[PDB]
Amino acid sequence: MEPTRIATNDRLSAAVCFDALVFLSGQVPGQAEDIHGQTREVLAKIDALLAEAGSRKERILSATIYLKDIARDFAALNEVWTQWLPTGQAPSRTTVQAELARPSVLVEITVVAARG
Amino acid sequence: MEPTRIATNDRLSAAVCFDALVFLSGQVPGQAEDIHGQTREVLAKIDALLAEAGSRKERILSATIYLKDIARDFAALNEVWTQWLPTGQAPSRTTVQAELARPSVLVEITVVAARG
Amino acid sequence: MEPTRIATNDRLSAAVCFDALVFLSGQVPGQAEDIHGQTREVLAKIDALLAEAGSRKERILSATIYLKDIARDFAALNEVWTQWLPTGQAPSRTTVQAELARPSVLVEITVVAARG
Repeated sequence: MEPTRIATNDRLSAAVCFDALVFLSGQVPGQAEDIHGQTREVLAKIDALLAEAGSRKERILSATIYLKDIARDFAALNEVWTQWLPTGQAPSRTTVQAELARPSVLVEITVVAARG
Repeated sequence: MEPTRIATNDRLSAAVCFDALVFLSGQVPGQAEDIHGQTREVLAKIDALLAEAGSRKERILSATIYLKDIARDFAALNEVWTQWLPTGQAPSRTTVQAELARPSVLVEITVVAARG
Repeated sequence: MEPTRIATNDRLSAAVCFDALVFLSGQVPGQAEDIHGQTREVLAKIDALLAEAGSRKERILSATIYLKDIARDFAALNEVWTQWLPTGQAPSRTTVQAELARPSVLVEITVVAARG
């Protein structure tokens, strides 16, 4: 009946759960400066949040992927993304260009998933 | 079983409800020209639509926030956003740069929420 | 209990279904080079995926519409979109500017819908 929250601050909660759905905040990279490293860090953050929320990679429903420079970084994004995904179990996805809150951020990914 | 709609025109419905979920159209500002005023107006429009749809601020699940100029306006957006939110009950959120349908629009916010 | 998938490749599934919800990957045009033709092709692809997933146009819940050039193409997008929609049954929607994965792609649309 009530949404529950994980890692709440004044602006956002890292995850919000409602019934069988998990809504994740857009995840941004860690300390990597390169597109490959940043995508790894974003996806690692998503996997931990899925775990915390009672979900898993195999239960992702949708991912919107934002790239600062889609022409430059789409191939690198796809390389890391396809290796990270569980085989044969890819989610719905949309990949578009958008600047993120800091100019050094090259990639940000927003996930909705199903509770297990 | 059926989705229901609020404020339907030829292009969109301001809100679409399905079971316990409320999907809002991206809300744009009123008459304000400044980022603070425009964010206030967007958020006021969202709160009325939540009320109409049987939801409330405390039941927002996700918000995607689009800023015309994220470097310039992120801090002002966060100031108004954090004051508008119910304390300790922030939703999942993603903030990215995108031009909106009119060049004078600085901010647009798309919300999904839970029916009460 | 389990999400099911339609048209899965190494990067994405064209549709992911979970309970009464259908999540579509962002759909891109076919061979058209013009905005009118491309929007027709995107929307035709969405309608087939809705059919495959047990949904229909009348059960769309949300659409995010991405335009490469929102100032240039918003009016053409709206013309094709409003004619494609079932009368009086428009979904929630958000339209923003974003470059897509290829520079020749002018429009991409991401839909969530309700199973019938």
